[PDB]
Amino acid sequence: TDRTQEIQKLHELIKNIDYGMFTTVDDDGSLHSYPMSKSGDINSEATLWFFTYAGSHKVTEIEHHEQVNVSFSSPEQQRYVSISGTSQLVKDRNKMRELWKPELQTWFPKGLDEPDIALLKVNINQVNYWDSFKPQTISF
Amino acid sequence: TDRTQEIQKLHELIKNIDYGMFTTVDDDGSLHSYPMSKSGDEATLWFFTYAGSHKVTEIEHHEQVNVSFSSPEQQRYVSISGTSQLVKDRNKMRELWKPELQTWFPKGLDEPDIALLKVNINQVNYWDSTSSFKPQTISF
Ligand SMILES: Cc1cc2nc3c(=O)[nH]c(=O)nc-3n(C[C@H](O)[C@H](O)[C@H](O)COP(=O)(O)O)c2cc1C
Ligand SMILES: [Cl-]
Repeated sequence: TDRTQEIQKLHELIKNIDYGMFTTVDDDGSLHSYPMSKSGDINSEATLWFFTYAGSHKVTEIEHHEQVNVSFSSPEQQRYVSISGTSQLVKDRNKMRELWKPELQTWFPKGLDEPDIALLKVNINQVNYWDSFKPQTISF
Repeated sequence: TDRTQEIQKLHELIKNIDYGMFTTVDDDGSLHSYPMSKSGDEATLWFFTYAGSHKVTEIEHHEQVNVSFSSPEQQRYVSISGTSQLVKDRNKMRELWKPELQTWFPKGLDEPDIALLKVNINQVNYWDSTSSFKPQTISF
């Protein structure tokens, strides 16, 4: 598929940008953004994965408004990426085991035995990027 | 007071970051982000735009926006929640114009469709080396 090519393009775009800004909309219609660093590379599935505490303030926003945006800004590379998609909180044990890295101990002291540890998944719908003015678009 | 101070911290935070990612919500609930060059130095941000742009149509139905500023090199990530409005004031444009903007506005202030977006800031959330990267908040 050109799906493979699109997922590959997205990988090349964001692989070197460790933190993106994850934006939600809340009940009042306000938009809040949060620095987030994904776990794992994109592959096959056009899905991004992030560890979180289930009680993190962003989680209730995402629960009530699943449409989100994650942006990646790289002045180092003169590159800007807007990823629109839907996000859900999951507690999928297999995906957590797959994505866990010892480094996460700093934020999750009990590791996967933290009672409130969870994942935010982002199902990518559209990517717009600037490598300027009008973006290039990838639709998934 | 504390207010003028808060405005000063905000100034410290974004003074040396050139482009932010400007996020809006569309009529279908989806969120889209766009790189924008910030102009000028009030708890207000200003950006040049084209009045016929899609982002303007978005903000006309949903005025709440977010502007994020990120700089790994400066160890800081800033989320600015505000409301945006289209401004057509030629004096303010003159006041805010800088030569660098000719990249996206070739005829400069003689562009027939050039206008301003004013962002009234409601809340700033930031993560930086001063905060040991734990979330700090300023509210107006
Ligand atoms: C780094 C950079 C700076 C930009 N600055 C502006 C700007 O200040 N104003 C603007 O309208 N577009 C700017 N753009 C383009 C916007 O990101 C966007 O693609 C464009 O305004 C069209 O958006 P629209 O869907 O609202 O029509 C910039 C693009 C880049 C890559
Ligand atoms: Cl990736």
